[PDB]
Amino acid sequence: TASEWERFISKVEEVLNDWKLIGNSLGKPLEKGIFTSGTWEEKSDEISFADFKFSVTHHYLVQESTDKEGKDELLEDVVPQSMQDLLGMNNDFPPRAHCLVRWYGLREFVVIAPAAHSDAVLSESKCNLLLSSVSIALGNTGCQVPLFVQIHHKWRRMYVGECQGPGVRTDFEMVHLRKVPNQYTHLSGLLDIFKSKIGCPLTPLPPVSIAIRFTYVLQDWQQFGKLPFGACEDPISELHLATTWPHLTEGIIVDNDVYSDLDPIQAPHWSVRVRKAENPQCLLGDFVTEFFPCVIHAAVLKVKEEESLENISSVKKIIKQIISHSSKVLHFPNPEDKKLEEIIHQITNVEALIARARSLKAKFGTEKCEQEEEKEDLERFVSCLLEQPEVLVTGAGRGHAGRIIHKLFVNADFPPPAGREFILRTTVPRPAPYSKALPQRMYSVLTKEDFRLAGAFSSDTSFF
Amino acid sequence: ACSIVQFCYFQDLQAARDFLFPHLREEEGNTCKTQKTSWLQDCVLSLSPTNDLMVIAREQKAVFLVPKWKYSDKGKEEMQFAVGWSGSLNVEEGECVTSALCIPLASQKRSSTGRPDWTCIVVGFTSGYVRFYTENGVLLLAQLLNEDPVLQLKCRTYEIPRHPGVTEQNEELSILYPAAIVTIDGFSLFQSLRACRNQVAKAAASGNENIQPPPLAYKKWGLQDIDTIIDHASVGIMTLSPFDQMKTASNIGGFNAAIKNSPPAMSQYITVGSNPFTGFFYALEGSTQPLLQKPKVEPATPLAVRFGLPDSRRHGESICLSPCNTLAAVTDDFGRVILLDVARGIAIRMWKGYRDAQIGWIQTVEDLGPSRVAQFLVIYAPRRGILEVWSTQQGPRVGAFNVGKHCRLLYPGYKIMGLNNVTSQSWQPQTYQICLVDPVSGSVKTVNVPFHLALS
Repeated sequence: TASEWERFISKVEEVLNDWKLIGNSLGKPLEKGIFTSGTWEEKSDEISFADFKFSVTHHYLVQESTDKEGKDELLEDVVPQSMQDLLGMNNDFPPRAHCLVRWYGLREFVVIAPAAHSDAVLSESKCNLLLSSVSIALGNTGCQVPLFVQIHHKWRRMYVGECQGPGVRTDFEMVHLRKVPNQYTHLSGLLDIFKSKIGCPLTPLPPVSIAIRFTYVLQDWQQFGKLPFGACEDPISELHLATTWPHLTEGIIVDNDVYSDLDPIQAPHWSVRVRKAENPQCLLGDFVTEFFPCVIHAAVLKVKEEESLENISSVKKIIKQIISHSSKVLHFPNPEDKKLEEIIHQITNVEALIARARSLKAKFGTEKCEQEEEKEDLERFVSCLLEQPEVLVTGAGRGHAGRIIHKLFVNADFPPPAGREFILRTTVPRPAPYSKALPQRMYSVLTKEDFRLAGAFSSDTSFF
Repeated sequence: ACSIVQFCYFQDLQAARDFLFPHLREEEGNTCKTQKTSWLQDCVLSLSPTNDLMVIAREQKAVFLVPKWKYSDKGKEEMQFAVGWSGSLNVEEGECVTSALCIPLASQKRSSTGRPDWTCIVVGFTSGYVRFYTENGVLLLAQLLNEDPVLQLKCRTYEIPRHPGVTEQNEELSILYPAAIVTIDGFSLFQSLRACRNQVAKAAASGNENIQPPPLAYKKWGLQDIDTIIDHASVGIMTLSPFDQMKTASNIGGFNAAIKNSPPAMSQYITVGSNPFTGFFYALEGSTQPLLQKPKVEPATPLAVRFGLPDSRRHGESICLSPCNTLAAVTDDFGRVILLDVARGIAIRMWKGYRDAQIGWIQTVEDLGPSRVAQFLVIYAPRRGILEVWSTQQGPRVGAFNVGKHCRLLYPGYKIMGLNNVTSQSWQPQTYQICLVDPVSGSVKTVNVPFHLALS
């Protein structure tokens, strides 16, 4: 045989068998923030059946599996690992992750994408051929890791994928549109869509658990031989405030075209993400640049003077590193411009960091407070946002640390959230009452111009 | 354990062979050998689902076989078909048959006994004629839809739902044309056949004068963007969820695509053949009113293929739907069989090593949701002479039997016509799912598969 479609299928079997993804897996439940504090490894490969070239990219999270004496213990009832992980709640909304990791809450996932670029599957027949090949691949090898196929363009980021297990299939599908009927902008319409797609004949259903998250963006901020140091424009650009409802239940509140309970002040958890303005023209990373030996040492002491009160405690080590790095090159015949560029980059990074620190303290007024124990709380809250782009707020909006954030928003209850994220989960016996009870999961993000739904719906292959 | 049991013996089939093959009908020890049966694989066959009649037509000659219960030496009234009628059906010159059908008709008299009124015979010819005979052979109705040859005939009857979720589809009869789809409402057939039979019976005795032949329902769909079509299956009417509606609209359109606030119902057909290999047709239901000697009747609605599986070198040759109407099995000329999920248009499992194979389905209900029903795919390889029982989708080969190389696997796919809900559960007679007819033993057998094996 080995026709072009079969050739593609055989090549996919090879790409999956070489990576040893075949067989069952059993690990440990993921703790909180593993997606963030952990790291993600990746492996690529290339495949092309007739003309079209595809890039197979497998992404996976590091797992320090300690016990290996277990001889792959298997039970009569074994629902796939990814199937259970569909229902995880500890790692909702990771600050940084792949789109599929954020959307489906997955840990290990392969993707078959158009190799290089300038290639896009558009017609429905080609996407259906690719998905058929994927389904036959997983059926033949026995791999349980979800597989995905990029469709439409690259900038639209549409994927369709399947996961398979003994007697169980899971379909990862996604819709991305700009405009919908106004009956889809609240939770009730989303719940109706969820339960309509479920389509279980057992009309009595348990309530669907819902995770609500809102996103607000604030841009306006309202109000001799001396080296000139300082940043003309504001080095920060925008402040992002995310309000998170971690676990609710259907019917506990309402959200429709009339009555809503989604008040940001009542969010039990408050998180803050900041944005850094591009090209923060400073005065000290350019003054010396205009002359690119004497001006190499000026900043060393100048920078030190400004951070004597700030005490960033990074420049000192970086200066010692520069000193050692220059120890043997500061004299090499005809000194090259490489060092000049390296010290320029170090100086501009340090000065930008200290400018942003000052700007942050000035926006949140750490010293604009009489209470030593609160002004200190504020100073420790500030400067922590500079390293990681996500910090918690004490006492949500009720606390004094969050009270200032509340006052800036008021001085600008809260401006319409530029992005709302909903997460719905349920466990029902689809598609017939004599079938297994499987978990259906749906993620939705709504913006002013974007409307994305990503759903993982399960069905029983054995008794449908 | 799986097992196949014999249930009928032909009284005499050599007579039917001799009638349909006149040329077929003492030596000095000449080596006479290489004797095989291919005339059964050449003929058009049909056996009624209720085991009431048999149609076997070769080129333009059709033998009708009728049962007869005979007391054997032990007193058992064993079932034995005996030629009931045999004659030519060609009215024009050069006219040849292309298909045959035996439809039992349910009784309106609320007869608790297992006696359907009669088994109508629906035949399609190369000239473009559809003709309806009775069991005796009397001609009842003759209709010409299109001048092109009649390719296939598929009848849809009534089936009780497995669980509350299962919906119901209208009773229908469809006629496949080279590049056209013709559908006849089953209710119109039920209201015309009876009448015609009553008039003929009354004409036989009362002397009822000839009656102006009433036209039937007739909706001709003009198929498109297809090069060669061999078989078809009527998936029928379906409804879309808002999620599905948005998905399909997004894919068909793009970013600037709009969404309607009233999802339309679309009848789905599937067509195998060449260029493309498989094509999925969707037609707007209720958009065009059904129309009521001329092949030039205006087509009801043009029909263009929305999507399919483009395989030019591939040439499909058959397609059969699962009892639950969720899976289809398609055979190609590369000697391979594929299984498709009709609700998604993708393939699930593709078996290999099956040239000129024949497909069938067996549904088994867990004797006690209501019951853990289970479907099993049957694959008959004639060259190897083997009969295989596969799972509905994935699972080991449940059974494998060695039968003759010249058998035939019959899978009607319908039940007693004209029944409705209350009549079905009140009482129903026996109806089979598949049969295996054998020339060497001149017999008809059935396959039984227990449900428990599925648990594995």
